[PDB]
Parts: sequence; structure tokens; C-alpha cells
Amino acid sequence: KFEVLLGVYTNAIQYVRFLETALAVSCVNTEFKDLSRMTDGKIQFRISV
Amino acid sequence: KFEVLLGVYTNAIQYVRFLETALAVSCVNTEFKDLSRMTDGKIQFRISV
Repeated sequence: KFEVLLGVYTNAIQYVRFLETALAVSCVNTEFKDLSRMTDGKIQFRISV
Repeated sequence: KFEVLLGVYTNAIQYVRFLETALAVSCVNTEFKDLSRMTDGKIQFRISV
């Protein structure tokens, strides 16, 4: 008289990625990373309408 | 003047199988030849969140 283990299972965690989703349509990913290095967190624009 | 009998008919009991009907779409089957031997079955999920 036995006790069957009918199988054993785990789920695959899906790899979400920020550049795979379409939320990155509304964001441009700059490869500059100097605004983390910059002390003040401001950037000044000379716009001209 | 006689008593004719015009036929002796009967119904043919058509076989019905579980795997021939479409209820078997909802469950996957298995011929386990010694089921009365089994006292407890078990299946174990591991859901890493």
C-alpha cells in the first residue's frame, strides 16, 4: 500500500523588462549618467519661442 | 386464420467511452492499473512570488 506523489511543479517567473514594456515609449533612456554625477539636480535650458 | 408476427426487434446498446465523449477535454486521464493499492495521492506546487 503506497502513497503516490503525482508530480511536483513550480512556476516560471516571467522576466519583465522596462525596455520591453511600452511604458518606455514615453521615456528616452540617455546613456549620459552625469546628472547623477552632477552635484545640483538642475539643468538650465535657453529655450527660445 | 393465423396470428402473424411482423418482426421481433431490439435496440443496439451503443457503447459510450469516456475518451470518446467531449467531457474528456476538461481532464487528462491515466490508466493506473493498481489504484486500490494507493492510499493517498499528492501533487505539490511551489510558487516563488
